[PDB]
Amino acid sequence: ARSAYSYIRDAWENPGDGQLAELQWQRQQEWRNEGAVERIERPTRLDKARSQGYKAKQGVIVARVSVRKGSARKRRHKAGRRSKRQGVTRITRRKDIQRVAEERASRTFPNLRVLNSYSVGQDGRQKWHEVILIDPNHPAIQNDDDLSWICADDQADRVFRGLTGAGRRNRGLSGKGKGSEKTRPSLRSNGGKG
Amino acid sequence: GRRIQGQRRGRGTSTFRAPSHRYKADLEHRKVEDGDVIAGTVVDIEHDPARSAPVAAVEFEDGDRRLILAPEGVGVGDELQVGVSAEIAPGNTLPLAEIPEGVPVCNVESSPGDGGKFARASGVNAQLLTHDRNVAVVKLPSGEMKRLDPQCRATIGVVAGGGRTDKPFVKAGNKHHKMKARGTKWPNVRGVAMNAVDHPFGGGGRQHPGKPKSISRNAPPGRKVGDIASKRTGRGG
Amino acid sequence: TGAGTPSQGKKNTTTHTKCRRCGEKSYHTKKKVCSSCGFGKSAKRRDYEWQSKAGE
Amino acid sequence: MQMPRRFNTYCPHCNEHQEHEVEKVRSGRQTGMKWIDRQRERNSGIGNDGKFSKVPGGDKPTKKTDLKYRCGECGKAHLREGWRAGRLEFQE
RNA sequence: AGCUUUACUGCAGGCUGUCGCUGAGGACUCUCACUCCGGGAGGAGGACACCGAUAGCCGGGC
RNA sequence: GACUCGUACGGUCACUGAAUCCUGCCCAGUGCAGGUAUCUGAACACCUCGUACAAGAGGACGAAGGACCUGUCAACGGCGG
RNA sequence: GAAACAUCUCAGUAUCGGGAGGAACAGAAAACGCAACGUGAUGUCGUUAGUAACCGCGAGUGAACGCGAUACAGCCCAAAC
Ligand SMILES: [Cl-]
Ligand SMILES: [Cl-]
Ligand SMILES: [Cl-]
Ligand SMILES: [Cl-]
Ligand SMILES: [K+]
Ligand SMILES: [Mg+2]
Ligand SMILES: [Mg+2]
Ligand SMILES: [Mg+2]
Ligand SMILES: [Mg+2]
Ligand SMILES: [Mg+2]
Ligand SMILES: [Mg+2]
Ligand SMILES: [Mg+2]
Ligand SMILES: [Mg+2]
Ligand SMILES: [Mg+2]
Ligand SMILES: [Mg+2]
Ligand SMILES: [Mg+2]
Ligand SMILES: [Mg+2]
Ligand SMILES: [Mg+2]
Ligand SMILES: [Mg+2]
Ligand SMILES: [Mg+2]
Ligand code: NA
Ligand code: NA
Ligand code: NA
Ligand code: NA
Ligand code: NA
Ligand code: NA
Ligand code: NA
Ligand code: NA
Ligand code: NA
Ligand SMILES: [Sr+2]
Ligand SMILES: [Sr+2]
Ligand SMILES: [Sr+2]
Ligand SMILES: [Sr+2]
Ligand SMILES: [Sr+2]
Ligand SMILES: [Sr+2]
Ligand SMILES: [Sr+2]
Ligand SMILES: [Sr+2]
Ligand SMILES: [Sr+2]
Ligand SMILES: [Sr+2]
Ligand SMILES: [Sr+2]
Ligand SMILES: [Sr+2]
Ligand SMILES: [Sr+2]
Ligand SMILES: [Sr+2]
Repeated sequence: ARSAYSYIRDAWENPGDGQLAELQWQRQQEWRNEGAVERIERPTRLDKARSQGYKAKQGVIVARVSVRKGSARKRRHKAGRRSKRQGVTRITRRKDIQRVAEERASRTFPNLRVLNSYSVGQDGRQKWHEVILIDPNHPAIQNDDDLSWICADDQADRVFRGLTGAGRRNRGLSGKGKGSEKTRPSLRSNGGKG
Repeated sequence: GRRIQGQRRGRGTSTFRAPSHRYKADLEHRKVEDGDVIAGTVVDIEHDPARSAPVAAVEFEDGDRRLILAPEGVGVGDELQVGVSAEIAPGNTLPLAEIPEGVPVCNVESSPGDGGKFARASGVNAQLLTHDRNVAVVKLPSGEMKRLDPQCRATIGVVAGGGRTDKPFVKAGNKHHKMKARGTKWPNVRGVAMNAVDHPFGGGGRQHPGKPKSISRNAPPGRKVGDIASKRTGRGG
Repeated sequence: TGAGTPSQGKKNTTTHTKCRRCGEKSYHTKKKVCSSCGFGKSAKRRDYEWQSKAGE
Repeated sequence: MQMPRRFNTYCPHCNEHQEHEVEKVRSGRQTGMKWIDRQRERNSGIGNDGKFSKVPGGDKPTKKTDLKYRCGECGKAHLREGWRAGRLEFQE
């Protein structure tokens, strides 16, 4: 039979209809008054969190992050530039907003490591994402067969090196065939042309 | 070119700032729960460095000592009141609704409880004209008819120091001393006396703007100079 | 007044001093920032790629 | 100059002389789906757009004749070299 | 190279329409988001404005 | 964020340059500003055609702006054969 | 550089911000498409090739599948119950 989780999932396919719509319209009022990174005791989208690796266990943390919507907040050139490089308004950053959120979260919890993240909506001027972080030093996690991998030294600051799920997609690594000529194994090894 | 003077202003550097650390007080109306049971006694009259006008030190019943925007005619010993039930005499403050039409008012609030915004300069005054349950019409010193919430507080009388403008500065030195007490860069070099690089009107073998002075509202900063969006110019016609 | 020799006479102000962190006489005692190692500005040590040729 | 609307001449299709009708070539409408159309969209961005920032050249004092010659029997037309002509009016 | 402008080409910025935020009953009412005033209660405004996106006009300010 | 512990007797943007006697005529061009029946005026949505969809072509509506009208020279300037 | 120059080129170079390791990164197909009765995670080397593709179709720019090699390794959750 359908799991209860499937119901949370189904509700979020359309965050603008049904009960969920009313919920968001209510919550966001509170969210807008919260800070940039708010640790929350329980995931707003349980199915999504569990699906991404979450576990109701010690050392597993969740935090909601809000980031402004839109293009790059860029300063206009202050020296000579050929027309092609004089733009300001239409320039957008190469990291998606969800990735910016993951980074702001990880900075707030220097000792933790980003496991994954997901969207929880947006209003006219900002977007919210909940990030799942893991304490690589807590024995409850060092002994977990499904999560202890994140304890290895080479997994340090993984979010800042694009090893996150949103990181790998944003780096054009989704495809294994056509189109990934300059993305795999890394953007840098391919001369930054991805 | 280089940023024009009006652009250097916005950065808020020392040269353009007001000597705030030398200012006395932000003359906002006192806040009262209700009732009006708030009266105080003028304890002294002082000079206000920020407005070149006299201000009054008042000691209120509940032990509060604060400077007040003084109307003309307030002297030491006088008793002032603030509140809905305040008496209707010069120097007292009460919501426009409690004020009788045809009476000169000063330090009028824009939004109820903001402490006063309009008519605060030397010798000026607003004129309360119309009353109502919805709007109190006031005539500001510029001649404009301003619709206000009857709940906006105001002080009865005209602001003290009237006629300050009647006397000429006579000499640069007098201007100098006044300017030193304001957020302003003085003296003023005409744009036409500058180089092309420093101003839209700079340059030329002789002094004259090199274009018409009436600039559009949409002109960007650095170019919006001269007669801004002038509906007309000159004295004729 | 000449900008040269005559204007050198007024130079009796102490600015750059021996730095607590790097030992160089670059700790600006007015700014409390070392121009050489960055002490007072950053926990990380001041360093730039342009301090050497690009391919080196 | 003047010119007959119809006259006998060689039809490269029938492969024999027949009465043709002369018409001035009317400009066909563009679709905006040609390769050049997509390149204009693809390549135009921030700043100058190279060739796509250029504007229409000028005019020669006189243009050459631009006509279609239609065979009155098989209906197929053919083109010919034009010749400079300030004006061209057909007779009938 | 600095400077100018009705040189060429662009880039900021301003004005304006539109989409999102955004809701209830070619002109209108409302309150619930949102904005502002108020110590607070509450008041003003209100699906506009701000902000994000885009479109047209102006644009040697660069 | 400066102006601003400021509020039109303010402060911003410009021109002229103490006093005295004065400061004529011109709004066609350029600039600014107001108005505007009509004309023109982008994108979204909408309508027609096209495409089992899409590209695309056209229409309807029409904001600021422009045309047009008006105001304005102590506004750029002009005051001749 | 294009014998000027705006797209293009120099070049995702110089330089800047953040971060890991002894190596990084990648990685067990929603692949390939010598179209097949075929191959079978991923780097890298040789080649494919200055080929396909891009480009005021100017100057210039520029892969991949495959193949020969090196080394080889395949698994764990979410959910159902
Ligand atoms: Cl991390
Ligand atoms: Cl003054
Ligand atoms: Cl012809
Ligand atoms: Cl194969
Ligand atoms: K260049
Ligand atoms: Mg590599
Ligand atoms: Mg005050
Ligand atoms: Mg000063
Ligand atoms: Mg002057
Ligand atoms: Mg000079
Ligand atoms: Mg200039
Ligand atoms: Mg002069
Ligand atoms: Mg002059
Ligand atoms: Mg030059
Ligand atoms: Mg506030
Ligand atoms: Mg220039
Ligand atoms: Mg060249
Ligand atoms: Mg050439
Ligand atoms: Mg290249
Ligand atoms: Mg291939
Ligand atoms: Na962290
Ligand atoms: Na790319
Ligand atoms: Na392209
Ligand atoms: Na020069
Ligand atoms: Na005129
Ligand atoms: Na050359
Ligand atoms: Na040159
Ligand atoms: Na090109
Ligand atoms: Na083969
Ligand atoms: Sr670290
Ligand atoms: Sr105030
Ligand atoms: Sr206040
Ligand atoms: Sr000049
Ligand atoms: Sr006149
Ligand atoms: Sr000295
Ligand atoms: Sr510091
Ligand atoms: Sr460094
Ligand atoms: Sr492109
Ligand atoms: Sr362009
Ligand atoms: Sr010609
Ligand atoms: Sr005079
Ligand atoms: Sr005029
Ligand atoms: Sr293998």
